[PDB]
Amino acid sequence: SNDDFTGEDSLMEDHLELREKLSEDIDMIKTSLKNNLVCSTLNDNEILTLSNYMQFFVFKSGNLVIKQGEKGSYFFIINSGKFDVYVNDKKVKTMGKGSSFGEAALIHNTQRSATIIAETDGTLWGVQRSTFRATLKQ
Ligand SMILES: Nc1nc2c(ncn2[C@@H]2O[C@@H]3COP(=O)(O)O[C@H]3[C@H]2O)c(=O)[nH]1
Repeated sequence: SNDDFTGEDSLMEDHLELREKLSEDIDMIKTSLKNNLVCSTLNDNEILTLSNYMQFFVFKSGNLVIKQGEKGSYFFIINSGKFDVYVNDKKVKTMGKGSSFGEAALIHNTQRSATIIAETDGTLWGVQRSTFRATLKQ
């Protein structure tokens, strides 16, 4: 019970903003999914399904998105802003709009392998693990 509201589902819920997707949002989600090295083999219907279940998440500078060693619950596409990747406390890259992340824990069914921080204010499209894994499990 002490652990019920710790974890990605609780954290991301706190960053959710209800939003109608605009044409440019749909377009960018589709191109970004064609660009993830796990989703590059998805067909257009699989992409459309993922896109339908994407939600909008808003972050301020220095907010944590993913923490290395935790259970993963989401796959993300960067919509705006800059997100840094840290592997064992060393920053390995900075990602911007169109990049995606969070697939590895979900595919391998393992802990998050890096920490991702909003370096600037930024926004993400995120889909829950259930939909993501189901789309790949075929
Ligand atoms: N481990 C690792 N993850 C990275 C790297 N660059 C981007 N990532 C992403 O950071 C994510 C952290 O959560 P996941 O392990 O689910 O998936 C990881 C990748 O999508 C990298 O160089 N190493």
